[PDB]
Amino acid sequence: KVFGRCELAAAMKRHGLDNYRGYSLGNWVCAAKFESNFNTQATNRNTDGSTDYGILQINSRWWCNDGRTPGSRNLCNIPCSALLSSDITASVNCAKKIVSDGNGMNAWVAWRNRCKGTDVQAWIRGCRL
Repeated sequence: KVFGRCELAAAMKRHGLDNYRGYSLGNWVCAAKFESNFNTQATNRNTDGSTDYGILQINSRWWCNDGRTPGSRNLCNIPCSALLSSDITASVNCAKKIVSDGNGMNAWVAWRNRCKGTDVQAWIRGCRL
């Protein structure tokens, strides 16, 4: 599924991401925009044997198990295919873990390069939440 900006904002809101660990909802929508262009089926296969999965491009070395990645830790305790659903629940639950496992939003390269230092509230401006 390819989400709309406001649709995604509301879904993330329903799942508790606004002000999760101090990160306002627009940070999360911004991160999804530049990680996957809001595509729940996005995959990026890395040359290091890992793969980035789903709307938040969660990586298979640390966070989910795809059975093909060396040094896999599966800290979200989920198969990576759960992150490719049209329902964003598994991705949000894992994203919460990624912040809770001590790193902040700097875990998402697209967030740090394209959202940090910008007006992230624009990503939810005009939306019904």
